Amino acid sequence: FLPLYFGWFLTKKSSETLRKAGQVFLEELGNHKAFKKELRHFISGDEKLELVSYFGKRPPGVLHCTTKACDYGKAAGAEEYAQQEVVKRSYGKAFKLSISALFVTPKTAGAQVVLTDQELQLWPSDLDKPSASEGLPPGSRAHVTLGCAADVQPVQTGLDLLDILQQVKSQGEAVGELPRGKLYSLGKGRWMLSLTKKMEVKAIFTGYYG
Ligand SMILES: [Cl-]
Ligand SMILES: [Cl-]
Repeated sequence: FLPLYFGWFLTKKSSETLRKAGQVFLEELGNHKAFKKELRHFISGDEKLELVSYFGKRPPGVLHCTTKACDYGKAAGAEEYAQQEVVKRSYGKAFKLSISALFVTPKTAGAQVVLTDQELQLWPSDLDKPSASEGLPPGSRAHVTLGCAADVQPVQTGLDLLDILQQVKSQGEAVGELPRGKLYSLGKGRWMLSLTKKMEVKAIFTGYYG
């Protein structure tokens, strides 16, 4: 049968680099003037919110960028995906993932991945498309999950990214400057840190089993 899901799994060095950059982002963001102002939109609670604790559910080991969730063949289009020539040829193969930004929402915290044309060939085209993936180029959903809220599923991270990229589609001024780049407030608890320099992480395309 098929793996739980295919994707690019970052090396140990790469994962810790991206992970630590994610922690710094949550710490810096939670301290920023603009975020403390929009706490009412980020949280309908009830005085500083520690975002690193908020996104308490983090990936236990190495970070990864998902391509296609298969659930051992139980997912729609799973069989059709794994039997592609490029998928079979790319299995166990080395890739560099380009991180363009870090983003935060009331549900998830993650990193936007800008896939190359070679890597876009590995992105699935199953018919059941998220409606937020429309008007945007394919592979826009590509991401690395950094953290989730208690009752949130990691699948949500992609949905949040697509929802964010619909807003940007463009935009106005940045509301602040962080050491790595410009910070944008997209409203409704949504934040995007556009990196001045895009991070490059090495990863291996393969299949993960439970
Ligand atoms: Cl790690
Ligand atoms: Cl997409």
